[PDB]
Amino acid sequence: ESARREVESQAQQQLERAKHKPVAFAVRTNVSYCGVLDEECPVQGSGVNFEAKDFLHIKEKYSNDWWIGRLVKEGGDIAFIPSPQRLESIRLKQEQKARRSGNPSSLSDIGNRRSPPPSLAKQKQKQAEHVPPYDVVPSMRPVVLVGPSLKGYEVTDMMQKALFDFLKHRFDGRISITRVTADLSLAKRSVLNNPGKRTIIERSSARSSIAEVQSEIERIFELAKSLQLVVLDADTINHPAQLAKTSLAPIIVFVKVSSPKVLQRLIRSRGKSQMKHLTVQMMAYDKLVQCPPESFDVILDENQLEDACEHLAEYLEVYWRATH
Amino acid sequence: DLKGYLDWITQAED
Repeated sequence: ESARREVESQAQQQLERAKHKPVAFAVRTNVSYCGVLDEECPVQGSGVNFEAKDFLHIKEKYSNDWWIGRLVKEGGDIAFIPSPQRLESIRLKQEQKARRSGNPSSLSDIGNRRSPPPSLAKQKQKQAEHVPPYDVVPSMRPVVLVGPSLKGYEVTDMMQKALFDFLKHRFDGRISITRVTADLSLAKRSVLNNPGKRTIIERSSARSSIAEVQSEIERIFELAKSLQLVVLDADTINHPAQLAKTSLAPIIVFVKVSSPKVLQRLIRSRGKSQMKHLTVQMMAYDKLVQCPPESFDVILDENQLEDACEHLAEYLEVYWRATH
Repeated sequence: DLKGYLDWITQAED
């Protein structure tokens, strides 16, 4: 067949044309699949071997079944990632190879109960949750510093302020630092079609601060498309799991202390102001250190000024080069 | 530890 070769050449010729073009958008994949084993890919052998919780960068549009994307990993080449509908088609393909998929068990019962496939045996049912396989996440993951105690107080603000200035000086002319005052942990997507569409409704959520929450999320989305590195100074974040289910899912950077004895003497050097709230600062470190380390993106166990700074420097630099 | 922890806690703000 010449049509398959021609469409292979035409699609391939378009590939290098978009190699040096700006990134359009980006989503996240929470399922394990390979784009090279599939026989419906326009180009065979140039698929993507991605895994669960990965990132991709779409740049153009091809069809309703395939998309052109670049891996977030360093050295990412041109690859094809299945469309949300295409992934659904192969999603049904994975659990249809089994002997049965609906109610009728094959426990030595053949020829009696045919059990034609009902509505409950297809993907249109099970609409209790309906988690989307692809989530609209920012193209570049925002970096957030968390710990070691309550945010907005003397202890946490200043031990994170230094790292903001240290990163700003080295990334000057290419980075943007923004502080958000509105709550960000309430970044939900599947609560209602449009909660508080207008501010003049005078409803329960019209006069509350829920409306201000969403307005910042689209700004984060638009700031993500600017291609410039952005870090968040949100004071409403204290636990990684609070801001983990949301679409943004910022980079959780953990600062930890070797022993609580160091923490107790730390406030003692501050003064009489922070001893009153010292009771809750001890709890905050304890309820944050009991969280498993693997949830956190990175860890900062070093105590010195320099080794704590440059350790995160190469991590962000390798990510910066990996995106492009 | 307090050598490198008290030096980081001072120059950042004060």
